[PDB]
Amino acid sequence: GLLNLGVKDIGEKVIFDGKPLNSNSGYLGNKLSVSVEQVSIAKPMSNDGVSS
Amino acid sequence: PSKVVSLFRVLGAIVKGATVAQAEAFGIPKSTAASYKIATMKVPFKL
Amino acid sequence: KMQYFLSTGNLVSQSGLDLQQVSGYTVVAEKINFYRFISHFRMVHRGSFFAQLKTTT
Amino acid sequence: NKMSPYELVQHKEESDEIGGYFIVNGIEKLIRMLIVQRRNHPMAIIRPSFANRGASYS
RNA sequence: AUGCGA
DNA sequence: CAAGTGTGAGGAAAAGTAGTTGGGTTTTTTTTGCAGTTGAAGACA
DNA sequence: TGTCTTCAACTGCTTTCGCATGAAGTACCTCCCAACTACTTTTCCTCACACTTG
Repeated sequence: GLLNLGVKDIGEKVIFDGKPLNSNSGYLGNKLSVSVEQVSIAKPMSNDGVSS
Repeated sequence: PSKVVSLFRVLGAIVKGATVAQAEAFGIPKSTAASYKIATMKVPFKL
Repeated sequence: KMQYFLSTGNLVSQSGLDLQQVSGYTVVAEKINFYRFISHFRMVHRGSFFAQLKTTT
Repeated sequence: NKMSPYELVQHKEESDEIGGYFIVNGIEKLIRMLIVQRRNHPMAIIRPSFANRGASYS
């Protein structure tokens, strides 16, 4: 469905801890690639109190 | 309840769930201690 | 957030969805008449921004 | 989505309920369809905005 | 404002 | 081969209470018209 | 030295009159709340070993 293509289009959002390490100072490193592979939607449900 | 809490805080008392000693002295279930609010005053005056 | 946006119709985002307005996207199904209910789903709007236009072409 | 009128009535609904709308805070709202430029196809337009960009704009 | 009576 | 004093612990259960968690708002600290106007660059005497 | 001329940026407006029908900003943290299971708690109960006898 269209929405899974949309999240395939958002791609990644990367953030670096300036990933110290002590090229690792002008190329540094430690990549973190955050994305969303699948997106599922479930039909309306209601469970009582909270869980189980 | 909001009025009582606010007024007690204006006096500078500390209001929170009962301690083991407080629950025991007042005879309230320890499980209800955290729900049992107590107002106290200490040495170092409030700011 | 989609309940809110869907409850106001003020869809706003950092790209603007390439759309000329940030309101008017949502309508009450207004079941006062079955004719009105079906009429709602075959109604289409040129958009608020052209409602703002003074001309008639 | 797949209930026959009989079941649909068994669920206290208008035997013919088309649906397509949203219950938000209990108030029935639908998203109004909008007329937008036909996609992917170049539409030749003369617009004074184009001059509104600045000098030397046609 | 959305929609609407005139 | 046997009877008789002295006597400590083992055991049970409902409810509470423990530990761990989670939930949870509440809380709080896109030009699309108009007519004008100012300031502007440039020119001039 | 002094006067004139143009352009563009900015101001301010373009039905009335009523119903509607109000909604909605808000992140960091949370303590409270609801939960499952395990563990612990208060009162009570009943039997046991040993010493001494003949």
